[PDB]
Amino acid sequence: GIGDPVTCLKSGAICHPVFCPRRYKQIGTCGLPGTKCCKKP
Amino acid sequence: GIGDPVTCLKSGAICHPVFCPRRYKQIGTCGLPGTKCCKKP
Repeated sequence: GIGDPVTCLKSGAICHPVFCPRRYKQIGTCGLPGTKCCKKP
Repeated sequence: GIGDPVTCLKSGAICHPVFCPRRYKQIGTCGLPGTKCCKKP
């Protein structure tokens, strides 16, 4: 339920501009429309 | 340069802690300590 890039990154997760890479889990957005907060498999 | 997550993602890059993964090159930072702005060339 992440909604902003700082919360995403501080957790060790990664911000992608449109979609999470293969095997990554979508956990929220990184604020900017379309962006995704993605965590390791 | 690029030094915050929104500018990074607006450029179509990713924000990745610690390093830029395979195929990605560093084009800046995302402001938080060790965060890398990364994009495939």
